[PDB]
Amino acid sequence: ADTTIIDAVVFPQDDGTGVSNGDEDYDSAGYLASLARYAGDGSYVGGDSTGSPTLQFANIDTANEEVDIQPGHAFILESGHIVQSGSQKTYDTNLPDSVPYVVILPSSVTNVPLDTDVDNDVWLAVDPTSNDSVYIRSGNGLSAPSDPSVKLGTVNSSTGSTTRPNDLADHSVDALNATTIDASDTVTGDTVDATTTLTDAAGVSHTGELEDINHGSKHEDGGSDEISVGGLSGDLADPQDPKAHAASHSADSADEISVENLSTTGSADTVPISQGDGTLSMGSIVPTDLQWREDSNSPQTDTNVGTSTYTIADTFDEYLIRVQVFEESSAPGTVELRAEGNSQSSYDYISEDGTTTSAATSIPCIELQADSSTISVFGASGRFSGQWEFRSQPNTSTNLATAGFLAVISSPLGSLELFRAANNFSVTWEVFGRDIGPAGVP
Amino acid sequence: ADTTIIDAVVFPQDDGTGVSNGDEDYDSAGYLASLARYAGDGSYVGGDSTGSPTLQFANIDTANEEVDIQPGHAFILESGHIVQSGSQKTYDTNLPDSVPYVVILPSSVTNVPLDTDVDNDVWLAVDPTSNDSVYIRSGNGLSAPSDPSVKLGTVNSSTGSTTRPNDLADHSVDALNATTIDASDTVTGDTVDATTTLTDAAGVSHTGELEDINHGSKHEDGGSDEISVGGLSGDLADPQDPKAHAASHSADSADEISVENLSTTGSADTVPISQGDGTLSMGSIVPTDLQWREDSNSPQTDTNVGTSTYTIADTFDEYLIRVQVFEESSAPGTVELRAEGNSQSSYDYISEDGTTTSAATSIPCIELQADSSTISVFGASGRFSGQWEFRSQPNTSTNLATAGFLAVISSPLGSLELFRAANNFSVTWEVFGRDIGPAGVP
Amino acid sequence: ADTTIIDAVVFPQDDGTGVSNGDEDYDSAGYLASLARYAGDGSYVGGDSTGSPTLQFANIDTANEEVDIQPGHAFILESGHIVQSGSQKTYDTNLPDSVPYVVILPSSVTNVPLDTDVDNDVWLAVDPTSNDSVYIRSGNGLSAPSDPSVKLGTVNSSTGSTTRPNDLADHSVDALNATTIDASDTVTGDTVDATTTLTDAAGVSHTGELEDINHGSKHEDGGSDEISVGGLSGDLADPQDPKAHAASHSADSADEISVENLSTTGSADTVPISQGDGTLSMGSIVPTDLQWREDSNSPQTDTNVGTSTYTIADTFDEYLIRVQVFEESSAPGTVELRAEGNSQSSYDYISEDGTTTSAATSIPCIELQADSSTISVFGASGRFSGQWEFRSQPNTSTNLATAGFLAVISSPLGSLELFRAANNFSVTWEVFGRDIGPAGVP
Amino acid sequence: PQLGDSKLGESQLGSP
Ligand SMILES: [Mg+2]
Ligand SMILES: [Mg+2]
Ligand SMILES: [Mg+2]
Ligand SMILES: [Mg+2]
Ligand SMILES: [Mg+2]
Ligand SMILES: [Mg+2]
Ligand SMILES: [Mg+2]
Ligand SMILES: [Mg+2]
Ligand SMILES: [Mg+2]
Ligand SMILES: [Zn+2]
Ligand SMILES: [Zn+2]
Repeated sequence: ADTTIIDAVVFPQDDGTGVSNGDEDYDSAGYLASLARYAGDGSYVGGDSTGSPTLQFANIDTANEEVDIQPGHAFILESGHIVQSGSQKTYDTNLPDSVPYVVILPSSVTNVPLDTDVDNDVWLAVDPTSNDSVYIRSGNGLSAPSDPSVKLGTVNSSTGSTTRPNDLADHSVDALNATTIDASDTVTGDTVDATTTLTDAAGVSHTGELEDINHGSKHEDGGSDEISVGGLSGDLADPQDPKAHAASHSADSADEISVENLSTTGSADTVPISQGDGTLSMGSIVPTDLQWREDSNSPQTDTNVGTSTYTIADTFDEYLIRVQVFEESSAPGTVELRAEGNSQSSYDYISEDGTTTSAATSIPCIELQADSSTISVFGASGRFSGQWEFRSQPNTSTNLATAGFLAVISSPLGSLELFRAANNFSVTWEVFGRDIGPAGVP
Repeated sequence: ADTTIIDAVVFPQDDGTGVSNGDEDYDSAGYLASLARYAGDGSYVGGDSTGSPTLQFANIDTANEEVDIQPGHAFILESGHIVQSGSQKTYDTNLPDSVPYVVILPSSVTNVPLDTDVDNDVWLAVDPTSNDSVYIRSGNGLSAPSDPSVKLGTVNSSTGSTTRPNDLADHSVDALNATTIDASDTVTGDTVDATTTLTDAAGVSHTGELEDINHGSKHEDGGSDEISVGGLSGDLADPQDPKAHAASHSADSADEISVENLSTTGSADTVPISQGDGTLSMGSIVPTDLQWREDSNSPQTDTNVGTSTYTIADTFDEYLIRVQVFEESSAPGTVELRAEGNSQSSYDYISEDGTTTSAATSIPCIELQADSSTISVFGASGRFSGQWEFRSQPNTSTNLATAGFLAVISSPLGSLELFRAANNFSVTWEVFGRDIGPAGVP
Repeated sequence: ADTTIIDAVVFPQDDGTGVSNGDEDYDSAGYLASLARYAGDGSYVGGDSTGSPTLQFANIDTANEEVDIQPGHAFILESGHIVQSGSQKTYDTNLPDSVPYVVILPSSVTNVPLDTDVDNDVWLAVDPTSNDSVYIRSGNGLSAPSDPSVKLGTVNSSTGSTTRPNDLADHSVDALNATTIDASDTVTGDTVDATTTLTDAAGVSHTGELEDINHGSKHEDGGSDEISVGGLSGDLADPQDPKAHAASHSADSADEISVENLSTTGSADTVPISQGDGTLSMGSIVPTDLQWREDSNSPQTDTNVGTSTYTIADTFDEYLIRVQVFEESSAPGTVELRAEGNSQSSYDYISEDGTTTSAATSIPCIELQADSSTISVFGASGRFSGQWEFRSQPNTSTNLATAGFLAVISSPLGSLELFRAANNFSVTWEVFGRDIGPAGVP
Repeated sequence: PQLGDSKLGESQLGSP
């Protein structure tokens, strides 16, 4: 692994390095200037005036091996140099630490060999035996030089892939003071301290303090940075204080609390009665037994014989008739209840004391007198009582008659009739039904 | 554009730089020491031992042009030097890269000219023809030196404003290892890795991981960092499960649902009745027709003649008197319904069989009945319904007597009078009104 | 404060430094190379090729003073060197700024003295009077060298504790361009700018933008990064819109609103009546006065003599008996109410007009009438209201009979007997009670 | 001159 470079130069060299006595380098302004350029701590390929690495690869011909190396410079550390102590020309003193050569390449090296179609490691080697002796090693994983050297890079003759790790200075310092710092990859430290601004990868610039995980302590009531819940969705796992909503419960609205669902403490048969005073209370409303019920609140008649069909009621097993009568004071008499030939033929005719009365196809003498008189009816139809008077004020008045009388179903039904000879009655009836059947069942 | 500095020096220079064969710089310890101080990649103004830039501006006289430069050192790069290859004393080899001179100013340069009252660019220039030949260019945008030079800065002769971009080293490295790194401006990196601590601009030190935008996904239930909602303000856009609040709806509390607003499924006329058992049901309460109503629940009398105004009732078109009586068995009999001269003179007199009865300015022959023998009241005022007896046990008892009798309005009103000569009468009445008018309408 | 090192070397030195003309250093490659290694701005201990500080302490022997220094190199700045201006051999020109020496130690220095059992400062001093003249100061706060020196570190002879500030290069630059940057301590910048990635101390990598404090403004509805409240816990400080819950208020569910608690607008005595078609309304249900109430709804009889204890009513002060009857037309007659010898012997016997009837141990002739006649009943027990008739249709039929009759308590109780000679009798009764006491109070 | 064959500061760098 050799390519003895015809024109490379290395500096500096003495009897105290590996050269014979006659073969010490001659001094040049260019050598001192290029040596002064050293900056790193290790061995590295030098950068140009722009800050671009030199000794770069070009014209990688891949599997046909060959590659071009551009000119430039690199620094190579070597240990075991001897120096002259002070005024004594005798090379006498060993250096304790490794110290740099500059390697200057004035020409592009042309079509340097590699192994075919595989990975190769490239090394630049200085031979400390001459002013100038330089060679290159290459090969498929082939060994680095024993001699002072730098790993100029790696080229793969199959893929054409290249990397070079040693291509700018590793630098170790204590404190760095700078205007600006710009790293290609990582910036790292045990404390990154962004005074004035921190910019994230989204390009947002922050000044105020950032947020840690588990900051939920703050968003709650009475913590710093509380949130307003107005407008948010969901249901809370605890039920919430209900806002005013009485009106929503009404008869046909979205909420409908029907009364037959509600509680009451009240005893059986109690009813909510209003007390006035806005308030309900559990009272009891008790209807009577002995229930009587109306059918037809009977028509008026006046200045005329009573238009008597005062009941044409629905069937009730017992009817109670009640009358009010205004008068012909000049000619009172009977409120006739001779009736006529009703649907069934039951009537009885008995009076106040008279014990007997006469009968025909339409009745002879059943009367209800507009005069307090020995005149009554008692039968299956027609149980009567009591007799009124044709006056209040001795001549004329409205405030006159009443009677209460009743009949059973003998016929399933009946209307009731009337007459008065004098014509000039006026009359109102009431009629009410009650219900016990004609046998063993009401 | 020239100011040939009388005392400035430049190093290094030899036959391979631009100097004549004899005019090579004589070597000095100070030159080597100052040259070794080179550190950057470019051309820059050198720092003092403190880390402050040298060659500083002072005493800017503004519109009167002149300006002072303080002593110091700068590094100026030049290409195209020649060197001796190894032992061969002939200058024979060209350097591939630009390499530094040191420029040393031992004195302050005093009152250097500028153009009047405008911007000016300042350049320090080496003439590579002599050991020492140094000059300065200045002017209103006047052309930079063609000779090796550095842009020492810019000065405005109107404003006195100054900047200088080349005042410390640009430095390009591969890996920087440091203790502390402190930039006056930007620390940019394509990854910033704050191990141990990150401090923001507010001076808050974070160790735990920071929060991204769109972290709100976490604050919900069963997420990490869930928040308690207790005490937060606002209304949720969804309505919420209501807490226990039955009692709030009460008669005069905040919520108020009136019973007339509530639903029922019940049929017409149904009423909520308590079944006991805490529960309501929609049954029906049915009052009778043939309604009768009280006025004044009638007074007691005992050991005395009856306090006979047993009612002085409000107008009802019909009244129903009912009596309860305890009787003087030693002298029973007459229950003289004396009823003397009531407001209108309607009466009738008839007995239970006696057909006719006597009358006077006050009642001679109307009685209710202590001894169940024959008597009656029959008239527009006074319809009777049979008699009563003065004994339970054959001698004496309390458990004796009742009757039921009625009167119409003939007078619009009435109060009923009664007497007994025996004295030892005792009594309660009831009275109830009913309402059919004395004409064609109730 | 001295240890004149027998083998240390210093470079460079000329007449332009503190050496005589007999005593100028001889030039060596090793000196030039080691000098070019200078990089920092100040005076510092030089790093090895790894980037580790040289001239390290070893074998600190505590209160027995002695300490070992390992070989290496350090740089020491000195001011006030003189140089040759150009070609002139006369050392004539002052340097404006301080410039470095190299100090090379080829050997370990062994068991160097300190003060006993206290803190000590160690200083390495160049004596600029010879080619190689170097000495070390040490002592308990003993004065640093006057001569060009570096504070090599501090050792405490009591504790064995050591620190050293000057152990690598302080470096000040304008712009740093690097691949990777790594501080052992702080990174500081007036803007920290993480393109691509920021990593916190927890080792989480952020690309998206970070969160500021007071971000709570965003979490609310309509904001970016809204939170859904479903599942969260607590009570909101404002009451919430109540979700549908009508059914929860029911009789024996969790919420319980009893009807007696509720409002009504209704007047006194008003009751919620269902109108039908859902809505309740505040009508009034009015029971009548003149209240009558049942005890035992009477048994049927047919084809048989009356099973006559037809009711056994409780102690109401007045009973109202009502009858319904059917019988054989071959033998109608009396509904016998002769009864038996009752608990108390109250009777009266009066018929319609008959005025009188016979009395015995059991009754001779008290009757109720199948076929309308003079037959009637009046007494303390037993008041009557007339007679029915023996037919409906002329031939045998059910629809024959009713009557109403009443009695007081004479005995506190009673049950009523009956007989009918035809046998082929049939019946139903009603009974109702009414209360007024046999004295001055109901 | 060559390295080593001059005491420092008492010669100019290069060549005749
Ligand atoms: Mg030699
Ligand atoms: Mg080629
Ligand atoms: Mg050489
Ligand atoms: Mg010069
Ligand atoms: Mg010459
Ligand atoms: Mg001045
Ligand atoms: Mg000399
Ligand atoms: Mg030791
Ligand atoms: Mg020396
Ligand atoms: Zn949050
Ligand atoms: Zn509610």
